[PDB]
Amino acid sequence: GPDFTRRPVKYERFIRPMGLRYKKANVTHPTLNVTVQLPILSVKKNPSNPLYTQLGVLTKGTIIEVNVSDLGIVTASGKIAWGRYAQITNNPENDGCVNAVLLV
Amino acid sequence: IPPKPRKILQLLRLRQINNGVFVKVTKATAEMIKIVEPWVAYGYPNLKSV
Amino acid sequence: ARKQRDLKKFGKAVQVQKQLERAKQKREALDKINQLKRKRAEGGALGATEADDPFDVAVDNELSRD
Amino acid sequence: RTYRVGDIVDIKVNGAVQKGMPHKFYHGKTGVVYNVTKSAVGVIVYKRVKHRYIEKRINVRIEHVKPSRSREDFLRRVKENAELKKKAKAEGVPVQLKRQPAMPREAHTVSIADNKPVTLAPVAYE
Amino acid sequence: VYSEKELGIPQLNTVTPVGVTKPKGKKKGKVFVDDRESMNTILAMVEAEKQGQIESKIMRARQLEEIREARRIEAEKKEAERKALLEN
RNA sequence: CCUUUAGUCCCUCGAAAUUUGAGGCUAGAGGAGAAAAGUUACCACAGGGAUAACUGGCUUGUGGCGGCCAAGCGUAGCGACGUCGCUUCGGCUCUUCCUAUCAUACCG
RNA sequence: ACUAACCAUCUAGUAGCUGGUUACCGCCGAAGUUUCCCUCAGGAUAGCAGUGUCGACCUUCAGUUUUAUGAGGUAAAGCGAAUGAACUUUAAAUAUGUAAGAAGCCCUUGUUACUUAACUGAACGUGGGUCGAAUGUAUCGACACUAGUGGGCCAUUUUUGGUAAGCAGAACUGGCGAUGCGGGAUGAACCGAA
Repeated sequence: GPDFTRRPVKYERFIRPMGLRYKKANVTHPTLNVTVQLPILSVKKNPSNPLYTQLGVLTKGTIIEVNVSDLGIVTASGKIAWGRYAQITNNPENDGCVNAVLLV
Repeated sequence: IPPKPRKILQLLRLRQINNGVFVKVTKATAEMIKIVEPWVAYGYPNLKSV
Repeated sequence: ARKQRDLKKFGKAVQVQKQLERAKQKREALDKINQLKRKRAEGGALGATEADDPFDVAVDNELSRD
Repeated sequence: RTYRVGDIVDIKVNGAVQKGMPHKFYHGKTGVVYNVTKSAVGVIVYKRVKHRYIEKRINVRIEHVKPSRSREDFLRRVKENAELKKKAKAEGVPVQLKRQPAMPREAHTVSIADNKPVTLAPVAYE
Repeated sequence: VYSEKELGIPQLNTVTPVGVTKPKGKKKGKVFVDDRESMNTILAMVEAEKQGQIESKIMRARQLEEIREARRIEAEKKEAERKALLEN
């Protein structure tokens, strides 16, 4: 996410290379059958290692929070949704991209 | 050979190969032979065999 | 000395138990995520942005409120 | 349930209570008791290493421990054994007090009238 | 090497008095230090320890003397507090 | 004492007028005791346990994810080809071998 | 004020470490393991092997079957039996614990400091009744003493978990370790057979 940040001494030894960073993902909407490239906002839970969640590691089955403002989903209150969970459904390490399905 | 068939062969006096014994048929004895089938050939002898 | 002697001979068994437990935690986490997937698909009721609390209380609250 | 010392008991191991859970090997085993406490009961279970039996002294609770009927046949056999032996002496006819192991069957005839055989096929086509 | 605090080692009476000892695992009452006079006494000892070795005999005496006057002022201040609380 | 859950639209307070928010009630959930205690797939140091270390009919030209279709298996689930959606290093070498052929030969 | 070299001797200095450790034949012959103490490469006990003494004479025992009874009700059949893996009359395959005599079971009335409302129970005593499945048995047990052992590798079956695939861990059994021979052209892990 942020261009420059200062990390705690806990994690100041885990170096994450530039080439392995991703900012967007191909996210599929199950109900409205379409997929749009949506930016990634935050990593919520990596169900393999709590450290990976803190480090932002994107593996298969990882829950991420994405910006769904372009799709224009209308909530029960009549507002337009701006952020929803999405589960990565691929292996970004083997396939040079992130694919997710929206949890809607 | 598993330990269970080993004990039965000792109880039937079948210590070496081509050893023969006479057994009277009985549910006590019938089940014993049925466990040592992969090692024994048995049947009903006639008067000439006896 | 006594405590190290138990750590002496139980060391490898604790290794395998830890691996088994970590795999189990993976299964429960994926189950809870999969349970949320069914609930949203069946019905639900959200706001504009997702809940600010961590992704263990938020899932527990949502699966409880039904 | 009132259990005394020296009685043969059975262990069932139920999952209702997590306290005092024994190992799977000790589950479903029969042994004798050697000490009785308020809640736990100690039993002796001897297990083969390869030939020799080593007596594990484990503790189990009432909800898993139940008595056994292993000896009950033996006491049943001796009581009738006494009864017919005295009974046989009275009238004066011999009686047989050992149990014979299921001798083979003898010869007989089976009639076909009103019981005609039904022919079968390897795979039923009905 | 293990700390004597970790081990339950009894306290020993020496030329330094043990004083009134407190039971283990119980409320050792917090005695707050907030007066300027009480802080001055602690500060003088800290400064003396950091300075360390002084070659001048007179300068060594003055460093010890300022701690003595700090102690005297603190004792006088705490005495006046006791009198005011006891009387009023 | 505050916060969440469901309820009668049961009472009070505030707001706007043609409606709300916060309290209150019913019963579920959170918060021996200033001495210290618990906890972490994290860090630093010290130590301990399993382990010499990897690959051997391996490799090569056509991506992943989701939907539609789909012979079958089966009696909901797996399901290919297509289509849609998102995008240590360099140089030096001689002999021989391989073809996954740059050239020369012949063909479509 | 304070606190190099060579020669001979103490010295055949100190090792848990390296290398070595001398005819033949016969007989008996293993273990690689449970448990406890202790951190300083370890001890004790038990197991395996053997010797001596004593007691019984297949006396008695047994990695076995049968019988009875547990934990597995797991398959199956039916619902023209009821009810509805969680249903049942019945019941699989499969291993598996316990018990099967005179070293035994019940009754009985004398005492007892135990107990009971009580000669009432319990213990201590008395008497009573083909020795109570099969098969095998090249003996069984008790005590004392003595030496070598404290590893594991592979495979079947069951089972826990995981990977794209590998794989990792438990329980039993078997093969190899101390084993020659026949076969698979050859050969730690295969088949036959010692």
